[PDB]
Amino acid sequence: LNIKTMIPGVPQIDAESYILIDYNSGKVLAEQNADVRRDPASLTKMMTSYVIGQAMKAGKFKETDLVTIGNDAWATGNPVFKGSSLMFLKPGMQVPVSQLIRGINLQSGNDACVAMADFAAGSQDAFVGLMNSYVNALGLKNTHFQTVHGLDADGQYSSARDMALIGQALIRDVPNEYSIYKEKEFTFNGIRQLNRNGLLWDNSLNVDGIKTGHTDKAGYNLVASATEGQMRLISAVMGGRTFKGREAESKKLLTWGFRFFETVNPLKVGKEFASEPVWFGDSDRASLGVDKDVYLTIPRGRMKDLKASYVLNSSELHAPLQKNQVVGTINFQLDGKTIEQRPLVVLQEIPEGNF
Ligand SMILES: *C(=O)[C@H]([C@@H](C)O)[C@H]1CC(SCCNC=N)=C(C(=O)O)N1
Repeated sequence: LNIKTMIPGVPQIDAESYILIDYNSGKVLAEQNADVRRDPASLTKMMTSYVIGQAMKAGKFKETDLVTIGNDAWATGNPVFKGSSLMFLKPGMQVPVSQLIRGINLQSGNDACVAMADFAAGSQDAFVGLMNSYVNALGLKNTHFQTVHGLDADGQYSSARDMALIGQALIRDVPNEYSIYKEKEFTFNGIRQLNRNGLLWDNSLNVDGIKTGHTDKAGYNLVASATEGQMRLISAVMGGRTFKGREAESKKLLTWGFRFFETVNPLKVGKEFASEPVWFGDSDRASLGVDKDVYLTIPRGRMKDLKASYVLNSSELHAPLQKNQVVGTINFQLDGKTIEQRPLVVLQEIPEGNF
C-alpha cells in the first residue's frame, strides 16, 4: 500500500516560477508561483504564432504568399530592436510567410513579428487586439499583451500557468503551426539560422517545442513540450536564474513527470459507457457516454487499479432526450476515492415515441 499510494517529492527548480501540466488531461503535476505575473519576454511570440496559426487555419493566407516588408519591420531602421533577436528584414523585401514564421518560431525575430502583424491584421495595435482577444477566449487570468514581439511593453505580463496554457492551445488548435517548432534550422538570405530551443537536440527526451526567452529583466524563460508513448507534457519555467539551468531545469521537470505519472484514455466520444431505461421514447434504452474524449493523469503504474462508475442526476430518464444532454456524472476512482469526474451524456438522440 505504501509504495502504491506514494506521493513523489518534487525536484527543486532554480527559477522564480514553474508549472508542469499534462497536455491531454490538463492535470497540473507540479507548480510553484504559477500565477505570479511576470515579464514574458519572447514567450509573447507564442501568442503571435497562435494568432498567425488561426489566420492560416481560416485560409486568410498561406505559407507561399509573399509579404512585402515595410519600414516598421526594418531591423536596422528602428532602434527599439537594438540588441534583440532579428531576421534582418529591409523594406521592399518580398518574403514568403513560411520564412517569416520560421523567423518568428525558430529565431524569435522581432522584425518578423512586425512584418506578420501588419500582413495579418493591418497594424501592430490591431494584431495585439487579436492576441488579447485570444487571451480572453482561452480564459487566461494573468496575461496581457501590449506588443507583437515582447519589446517596449511596460504593462505586458503573463504567468507560468498561462504560458503553459498557450502552449497547450498551440498544439491543440493550430497543429500545423505547432509542427514548425521542432525544426532545428532554416535558411534566410543565404544564412543558416538555428532554433534557439537547445532541448530539441537532447537525445534523452523527445522535445518538439516550444519557445525560449531571455531579457535581463525577465531572466531565462522556456516553455517546453515533450512526449513519451501516449503521453505529452508541457513545462513552463519563468525567471530561470542561471545560464547553466536554462534547459536543465525544464529537463528536470519533464523527466520527473514521465517517471512518476502516466496518462490514460479510458473513454472516447460516442462510445457507450452505460445504458439506462428511458420512458416515452422511440427506444427502450438510452446509450450514455461522453461528448469529449476522457484523459486522466494518474500515478505511473496505477492504470490497472483505475475503477469507473456513475451517478444519475434524475431518478428516471424521460424522452425526448437530446444528443449530448447531460444526465449524470462519471466517477473515476483509485483506492476507493474519486480522483476525476466527467459529465455523462446521451450519445444518440431519443425523441418521443411515434407509432
Ligand atoms: C526574447 O525573449 C528576446 C527578444 C525579445 O529579443 C530574444 C533574445 C534572446 S537571446 C539574445 C539575442 N540577441 C542578440 N544578439 C532570446 C533567447 O531566448 O535566447 N530571446
